[PDB]
Amino acid sequence: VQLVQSGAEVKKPGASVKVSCKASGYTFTGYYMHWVRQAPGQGLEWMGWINPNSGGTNYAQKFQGRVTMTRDTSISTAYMELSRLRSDDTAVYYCARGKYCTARDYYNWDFQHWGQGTLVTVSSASTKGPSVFPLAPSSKGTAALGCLVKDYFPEPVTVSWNSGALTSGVHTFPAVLQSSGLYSLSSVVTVPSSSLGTQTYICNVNHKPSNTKVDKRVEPKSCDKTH
Amino acid sequence: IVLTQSPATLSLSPGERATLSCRASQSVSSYLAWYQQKPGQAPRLLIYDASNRATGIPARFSGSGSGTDFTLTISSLEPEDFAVYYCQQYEFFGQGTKLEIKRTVAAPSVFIFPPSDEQLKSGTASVVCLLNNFYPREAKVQWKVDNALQSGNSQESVTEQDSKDSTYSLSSTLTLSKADYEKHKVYACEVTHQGLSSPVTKSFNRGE
Repeated sequence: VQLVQSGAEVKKPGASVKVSCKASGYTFTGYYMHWVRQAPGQGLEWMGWINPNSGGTNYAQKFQGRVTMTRDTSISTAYMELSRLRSDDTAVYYCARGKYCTARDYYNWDFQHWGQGTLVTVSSASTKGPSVFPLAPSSKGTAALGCLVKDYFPEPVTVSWNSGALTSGVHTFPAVLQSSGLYSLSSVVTVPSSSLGTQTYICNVNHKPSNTKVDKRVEPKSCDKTH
Repeated sequence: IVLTQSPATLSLSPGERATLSCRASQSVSSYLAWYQQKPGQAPRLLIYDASNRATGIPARFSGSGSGTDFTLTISSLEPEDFAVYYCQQYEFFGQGTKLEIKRTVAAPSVFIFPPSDEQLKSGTASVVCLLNNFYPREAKVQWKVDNALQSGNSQESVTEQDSKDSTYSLSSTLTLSKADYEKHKVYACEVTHQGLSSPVTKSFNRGE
C-alpha cells in the first residue's frame, strides 16, 4: 500500500488549497480515506473522511462549510480542499486509509496507512530567499561558529557545512517566525579553536521555494586572523 | 469529549518499562488506537482496537483498557522507541506524550555571537546566544544590554533530542535596531540550567 500526496503549497489568507492523495496497492474504493493535519510543533487534528465508493463524506465541526473532500476513482486519487484560509491553517496535511474494508461494516477509524504529508503555509507574506550572515568564530578550547539564515519565506531551508563533509557538532535549529512574517534560523557548529587558523568553514544554504542557493564562508574576525 | 494523555513527558532510560495513559473525559467507545510519531515523519499505527498490535510492531508493545481508561505499555525500551505517542478514538486525538531518553545531567556550553558587519549594513542587528548539548531540556536565557535586563525582544528555539547523545541545544536571538545596537556596549546572555551551580554569562563588548 502506498499513499502519495501532492507537493507543498503557499497561499494568501482568504484563498483555498486543494491537496491530492494518490493511492496504490489496494482497491481504492474499498476503504475510507481520512485527512488529519498537524500544525508545526502541535498535535494531530482529524479533519474528515470520504467513502471513495459512494463519495459520501463527514467533516469535523471545526471545518464544516469550509472543507470539501472528493475523489476520482478513475485514478485512485482522493482530494481535500480547504477554503477561506487563515494563518492558523499552516500545517502538514496527511491522508490516511482506514484499516478495515468498508464492506466489513466495522470500526473505520484505525489509521493504518499514511501519506507522506503536504505542508501548506498560509500567510500574507510573499516567497523570498534568505540573507545568510556569518556568525564569526567565538575564539581566536572549543569555538563555535555558524550562519544566520534570516528573513526567508516559506519553510523549509536546508543547511550543510563544507558540502556535507562536516557533520560532527552541527546543529541547524528550528526556524522562528518573526513578527514580520518571515522566518529566521541559525545553523552552528562547534570546533576545536586550534583549527580556525587552517580549516575553511562554509555553510551551504538551499531554499528551494525560491530556487536560492548560497555558500557562505565563515571566517575568523580580522582581529583574530594571523595571515 | 477529550482524550487526556499522561504524563506529558516521560523520561526513561533504554531497557526500562514505559507505561502511557490515555483517559477519555466521557465514555466514547472501547475502540482506541495508539500511534507513534518521530520528527519529520507521519504517525505510525502501533495498537488498534485497544489491545491489538499492528502488523510489524514488536511484541514489547501492548495495549489494554476499556471504557474511558487505556494504557500503552512498552516492556523494555529500545532506542528506536523514543518518540511522541498519541491515542485516538473516532475524531478525537490525545495531546501526546513525549517519550524522551533520560541521561546524565549535562550543563550547556554557551557561546555568544555579535551581529555580523554584513547584517549591520542593513539597519538590523541580531545578537545570538547558543546553548550547546545540554540535558535536561529545561533552560533559561536572559539577555542583558549594558546591564539592563531585556524582555519582549527575543525569540528562541530548541532542537529535538539528539538521537546519538540524547542532549538538547538552544538558540536565542535578541533583535535590536542598528541604532540601539550602536548605542550600547556590553552584550550578555545569562544562562540558568540544572547542570550549572550558578548562572553562566557569556558576553562581548561591541567594537572591541
